[PDB]
Amino acid sequence: SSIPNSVKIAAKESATDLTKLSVIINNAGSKTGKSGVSHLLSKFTFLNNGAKSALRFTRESELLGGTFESKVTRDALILNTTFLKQDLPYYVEALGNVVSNTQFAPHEFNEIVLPTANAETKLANANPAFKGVEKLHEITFRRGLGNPLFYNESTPIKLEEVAQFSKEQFSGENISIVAEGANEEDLTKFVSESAFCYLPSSSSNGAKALPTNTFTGQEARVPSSGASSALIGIPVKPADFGKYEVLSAAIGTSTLPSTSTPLAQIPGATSHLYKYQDAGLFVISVSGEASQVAQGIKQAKSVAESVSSSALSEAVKAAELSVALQSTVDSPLNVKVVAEEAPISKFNYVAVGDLDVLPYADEL
Amino acid sequence: SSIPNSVKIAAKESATDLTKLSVIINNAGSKTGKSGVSHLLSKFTFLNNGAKSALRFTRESELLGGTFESKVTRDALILNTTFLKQDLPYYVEALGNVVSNTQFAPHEFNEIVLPTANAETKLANANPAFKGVEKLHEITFRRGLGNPLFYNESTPIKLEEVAQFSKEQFSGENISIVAEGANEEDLTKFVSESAFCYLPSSSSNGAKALPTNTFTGQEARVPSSGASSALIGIPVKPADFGKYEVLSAAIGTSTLPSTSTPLAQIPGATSHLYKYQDAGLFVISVSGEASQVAQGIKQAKSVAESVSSSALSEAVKAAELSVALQSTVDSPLNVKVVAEEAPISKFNYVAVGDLDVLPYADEL
Amino acid sequence: KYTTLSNGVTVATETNPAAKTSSVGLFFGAGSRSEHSHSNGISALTTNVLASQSAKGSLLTAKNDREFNGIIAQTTNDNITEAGKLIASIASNAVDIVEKTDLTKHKQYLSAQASAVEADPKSKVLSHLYSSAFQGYSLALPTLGTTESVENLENQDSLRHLAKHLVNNNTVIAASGNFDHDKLADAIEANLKIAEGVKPEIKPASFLGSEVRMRDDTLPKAYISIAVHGEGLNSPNYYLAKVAAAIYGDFYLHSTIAKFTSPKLASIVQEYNIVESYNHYSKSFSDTGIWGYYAEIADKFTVDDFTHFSLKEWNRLSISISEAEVARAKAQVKTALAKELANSFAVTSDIAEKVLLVGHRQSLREAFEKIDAIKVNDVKEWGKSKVWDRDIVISGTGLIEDLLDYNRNRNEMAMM
Amino acid sequence: NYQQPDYSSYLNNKSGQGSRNFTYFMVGSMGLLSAAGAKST
Amino acid sequence: VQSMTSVVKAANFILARPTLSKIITPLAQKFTAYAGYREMGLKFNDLLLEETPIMQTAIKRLPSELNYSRNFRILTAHQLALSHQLLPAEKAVKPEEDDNYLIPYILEAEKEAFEKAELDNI
Amino acid sequence: VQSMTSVVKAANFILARPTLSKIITPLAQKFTAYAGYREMGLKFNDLLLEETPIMQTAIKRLPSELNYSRNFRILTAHQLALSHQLLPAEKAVKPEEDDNYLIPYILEAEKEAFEKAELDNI
Repeated sequence: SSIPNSVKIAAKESATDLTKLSVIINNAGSKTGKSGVSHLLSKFTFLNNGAKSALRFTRESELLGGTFESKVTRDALILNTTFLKQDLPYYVEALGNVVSNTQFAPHEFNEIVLPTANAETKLANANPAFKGVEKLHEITFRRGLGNPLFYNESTPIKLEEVAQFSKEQFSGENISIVAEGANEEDLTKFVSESAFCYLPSSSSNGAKALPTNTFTGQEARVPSSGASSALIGIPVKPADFGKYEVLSAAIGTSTLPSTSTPLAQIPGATSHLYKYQDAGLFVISVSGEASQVAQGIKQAKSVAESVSSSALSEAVKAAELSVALQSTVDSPLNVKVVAEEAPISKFNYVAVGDLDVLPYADEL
Repeated sequence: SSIPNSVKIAAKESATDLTKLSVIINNAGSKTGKSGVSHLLSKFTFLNNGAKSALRFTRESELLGGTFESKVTRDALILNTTFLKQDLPYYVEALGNVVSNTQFAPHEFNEIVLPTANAETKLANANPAFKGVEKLHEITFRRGLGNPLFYNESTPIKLEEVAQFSKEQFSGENISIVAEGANEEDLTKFVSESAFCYLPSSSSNGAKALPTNTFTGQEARVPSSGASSALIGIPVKPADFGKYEVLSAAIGTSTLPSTSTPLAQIPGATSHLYKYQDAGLFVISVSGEASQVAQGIKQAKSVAESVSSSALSEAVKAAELSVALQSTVDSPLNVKVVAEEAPISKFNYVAVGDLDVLPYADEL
Repeated sequence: KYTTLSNGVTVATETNPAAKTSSVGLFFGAGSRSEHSHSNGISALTTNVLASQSAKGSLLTAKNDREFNGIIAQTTNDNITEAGKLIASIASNAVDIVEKTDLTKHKQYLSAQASAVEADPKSKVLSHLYSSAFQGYSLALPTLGTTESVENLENQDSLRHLAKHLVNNNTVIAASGNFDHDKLADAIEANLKIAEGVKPEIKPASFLGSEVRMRDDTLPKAYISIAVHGEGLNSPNYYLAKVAAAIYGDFYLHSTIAKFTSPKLASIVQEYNIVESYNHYSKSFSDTGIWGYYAEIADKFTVDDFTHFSLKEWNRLSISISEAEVARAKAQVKTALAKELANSFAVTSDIAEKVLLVGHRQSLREAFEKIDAIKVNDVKEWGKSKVWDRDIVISGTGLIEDLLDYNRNRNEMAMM
Repeated sequence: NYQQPDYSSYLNNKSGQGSRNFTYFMVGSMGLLSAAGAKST
Repeated sequence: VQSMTSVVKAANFILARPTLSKIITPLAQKFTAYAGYREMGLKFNDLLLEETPIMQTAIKRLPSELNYSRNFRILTAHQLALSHQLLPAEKAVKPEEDDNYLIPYILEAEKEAFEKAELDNI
Repeated sequence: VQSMTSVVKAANFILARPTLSKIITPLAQKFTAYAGYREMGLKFNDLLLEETPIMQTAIKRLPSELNYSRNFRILTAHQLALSHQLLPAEKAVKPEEDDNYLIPYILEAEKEAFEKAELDNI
């Protein structure tokens, strides 16, 4: 369904009796603005509206028993909400007041956003696999999808930029409300009578989406203390999402934690096909001691290739299960998993940690 | 000259009646051991000998008025000393007891070495240009000459490793004593009767020099706060040291700080031909504001190429001056500066700072 | 929906057409609580061996819980029946599978997991808390055993464990997702063949107020956990205990909502940033539970202040909790229960846990009705009964030099 | 996580309320005896 | 102490009504001129009692330029009191420069505190 | 307080002479047995007066394993003195384990301090 703004509304019954509402800003993610703006915007979403402040909306939401978060993804900026079915008219209205008329007060920028954003960036980058994945996106998709997912002080952002990003995005065409456990008619009525009805149909002065421009054969190395990690990244067209989900599930995927898979026989190894609107990245990562990772990444590379077509076909059902597990309300997924062969020769490589030990790309 | 250990001795008169004695451990630099061992070794050099402790040798040296330092270079580990002409018999003896029977006590490794090495590394890397140069060496000479010049916690080193790197190095064939303003015969006598006479001719179980293996066409990006910097690196054979010294001086070199040169016309730009035993790296760097550097690096690239052969020939004398300035006691330089044209198309590129602003290698 | 097959095994399924993915799992009770020190970790090792078998396109995983163990075969909806047969086979050939198995790799993996729970500070803290609280009984043993006992396990011990515990009276087939229950029951009936036997007696356990301090000064924070004897799955105060815990709820200092979270403890602890994070929990076993909080303090000089303020807020439970806090806690507990039961894997695990440990599973609507009935006076009665002036169990890992002795924290439990 | 030392012998035989009630009675008796002595002095 | 919320409440209670406005506002300017703080370079909001958590938050949330100007004005006032001398009329703070710069931040602080108090007693 | 360097000087002065050695050393072992510190788990070097810059530096420069062993022995001694009990003879520190582990570091600290003092008065 849609309203005059062209705000898509989708609703479907849920299992657990929670109306897990969610708003997906199509291209307000880390790919659109300058590096890290989407993270700060996400940190501003639920603080201070024109209707209810942070200390009021949070207190009421907790009283109403719901949970709310704003997570940044390279494609879209997601505002997730979860509440009991009777509580829809409240949260939806609040969500409207979040997309429109968010205050962006400098005191919230310097007290609750920059501190929180920096803390989350430091916490996430402490995991060598996550920082390796960020570098792999950086070197595979030079711009857009490769922009760092989190704010970094290396690219200073001022509150004016964050506010201008909230505007110039969040337009009617640019947002999609998706709910699980809410009647589509009732949700459409609430959205029509909420603040969503006031957003502009399209952003006048921004949202000029750039081409993906996938780049292959590159490599990078990011020295780190503690645990090391070696990653291999295959860029994939959207139409190939099926071939690699089968490959990943064939060798072992983060979505499906299970021994007995070829990639699980080596410590700390995993694989995962990050899926985006216009491109994807199949990442095979190994983590742990630098000495272990050195041979683990080479073994994982040799496992990804030389995977029997019979086992690859047998893994189709595991891939279907993995896709169904990933298809959360926040990130709808429609990938047809075919057993087709998936090449690996076009890999980018990233090393993190004890660079004196980790292998180079020419060593695979 | 030489002694039975095959320790080379070079001595020549000096202008300022200071015996700028120096010892050059040929291949105990940052290229030889695992990343950062040479830095810690250089920090251990002058602390505790088998003859005089740190607090005794330093006090005596200061009474004698001399200065001493240990600087790590990718080729060699240099122990510089500088003292009045009357003071040679002392310092030379001390230097012997530095190369032989240096104590390497754990309490120095934890109180004076690791803290000092970490402080020096942090101070040096705070400069975006130096971080960029280290990354450029890493991506141009993947091993050996590309090893980080300073100790980094990403590659932990234990005292036993530094001690075993002092041994199995520092051998007679591996050290070259150079002095300025000391009679070569007197210096030969002092060295022969010092501890240098007891060093083995060659290391029994180490010092297996590896080939240079220069790599080109690579690039890297190192996000950093504060000042940004974009660098371009041409690997060069030793026989080409003449061509690029003329090129650098033609456009502007760090050794010759002067306006009116094409590269000095743009803020923060400079060039320098790092010269090593078996390879060299010609680096054109720009530093400062990210927006300024973005255009500055492209301007510097366009300047390095398209330098008139007539102006290149005119720069021959300036290049000879620069070579004469660089040829200190520790870093003897023998490069014949010819005006022959020097290409740039094989450049590596590294960016540091606001990676959202700095261009990619594809933009030159 | 329940059906007692032949052999007496019960298939319990909670099928819902909206489920994204289906799951089915065989759980045979007898977790670590059924083990003893010498043979600790054998249940987890056996379940890992069983779940390491060929998956035939499904997703086999082990459960390895404190009081029950099982193998769960997650799979897309249409494939569920196949997964059914799979697990049936895996359990009809359990003794054969264990006999033909070289445990070296599986023991290495289990020891790796045991070290993992010994390195993740929260896992270490809660494991030590449970061990000290129920010290002297099998319930104190780790779910995954210790790195010393695992290497001492052999195939024969696993076979004995299976023969004792993998019996019809002591097993349940749980399932969830979108499928016809009758089809799954019929598919399992033709394939499930497990030995007869009486349900093993569940070993006793009694809470003993104690304190354990693994002080490691090299860590960056102080990871402490303080609890009291809680409510097991049997107790009618189960949901009441959850509400009491939720009254104080969670907290993370760097979370954006940190300055706005309802709980009074949260507002108290930003004034000097006493604590980095904490979370109140009501862990519930078959007949006993642990109700308390876990907390990570960054500033090593404020452990005492945090413990003081948290235990004062606990004192507030039996006196001055207002209707607003009770209403918030009820709503938050209802939302948390609904969240825990969204994933079909989680629903399968919950079905197995409840059917094995309490015999009957209260539907989510019944749980909501039972939580809604709670009044503030009920919560205060529970606070008087189980919290006010009651023994506490304490655990700490690093920089806990500031964590004062047992008497100070214990006496904080009864001052006004 | 690890084996605790056996406190079997160290344990009291009183119930949860009994031991706490007796401890509080003794402490209160000490407090009020001190109050009586201080009042007398 | 009286909250800026209540002070502004009373001030707007007066300002809205023309009779009280006409009677008081001339007296308000006369009182503020006779107060003598402007002769020492201080704006009114510099005089506010800083030693309160609300007010401390208000200063802690000032912009950079206003914060530095406030620091300099306070230092100048301290020096003038120290040397027992006043700014000449031309250098004193004019009535139009007494712009009530800090009031909005204090009002925001009090709004936050009042909402927190109200919700704690929901 | 007697500098450990002087203590070792005296000890080697006695030990070098066979008559004084044969006389004292039996009395030395007997005195260290009667001292009673070994029954509390303490090695000799645990008793040393920690509150001195030289001693504090020596402790600061101990290896990790020796540092943790010393910490546990001191904690055990405190617990034993607290509970008024002694270790059984089989658990007490045997004479062979009283190994003078800390003396080398103390002597190094003393050497550094004495060199600094000597050079400061050069």
